[PDB]
Amino acid sequence: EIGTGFPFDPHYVEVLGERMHYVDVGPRDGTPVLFLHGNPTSSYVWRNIIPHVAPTHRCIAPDLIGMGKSDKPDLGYFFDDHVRFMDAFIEALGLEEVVLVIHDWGSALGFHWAKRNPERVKGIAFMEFIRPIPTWDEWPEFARETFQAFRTTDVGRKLIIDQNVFIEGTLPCGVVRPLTEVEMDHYREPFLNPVDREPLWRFPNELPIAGEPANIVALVEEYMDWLHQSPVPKLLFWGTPGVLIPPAEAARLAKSLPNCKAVDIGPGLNLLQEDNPDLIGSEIARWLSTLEISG
Ligand SMILES: [Cl-]
Repeated sequence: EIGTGFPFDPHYVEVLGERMHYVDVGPRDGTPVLFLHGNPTSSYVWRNIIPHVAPTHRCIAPDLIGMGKSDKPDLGYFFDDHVRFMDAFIEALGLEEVVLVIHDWGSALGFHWAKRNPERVKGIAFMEFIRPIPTWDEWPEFARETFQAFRTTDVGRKLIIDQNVFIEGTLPCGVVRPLTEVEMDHYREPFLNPVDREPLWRFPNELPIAGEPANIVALVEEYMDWLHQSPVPKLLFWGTPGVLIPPAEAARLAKSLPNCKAVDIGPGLNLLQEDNPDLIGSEIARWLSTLEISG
């Protein structure tokens, strides 16, 4: 059975005049493990993975600005904004070296931070991550029409802001197993107020698809280029059929990325953590152990 509870004391830190919430558990010494969620989730997505890692490592899991229990300033919530606030978050906790565990838009943040801070990243575990999507044919068929509608301002905002489709529709459709009502309520909580749903709409409009938006495409291409030339230890989780990362792409990346271990979690779409948390957690913990082995 998969846990529905969120048994983590809230921690808060001031970041650029706002307050961000984060999970902070595990020993106080050693290399911390920073967990970064994406759209439309929160640190909640890591709730059943962290317990595998916390016995040996500090686990830090922030809620992105505008999401989870973090503050909700009147921003456009561009990727730029998230980058700014996450940089400031990392510096506010005085983190030096880290291991990254990243997912979805959290992966874009993680890879972009790593590229710019290569000496401070001691390993990256990732799953269903942001890469350039050259054309719409390389976006999953079943979600193609939806995300094309998301990527408009009248109808997309109607769907995502007014009707909360990303939470009620897209979110559970990103999990093979059914989310329980308790789980749904945790994911719903930060967005009960419609006006707070801005990040949920901007994020799919920031996705690097078919060359647009060009700035994001460029940035993502840059950190993928960096990732392909980096010797940093890498752990890739993938599922079938996946969403951002289909099996063929995972198979390619497992070989093209230096020093990369790949793990098949079985059936999965986007929120792999919700379909097979125990395997992901366990493999991350053991893989973390292997990072201390010289060979
Ligand atoms: Cl998105």
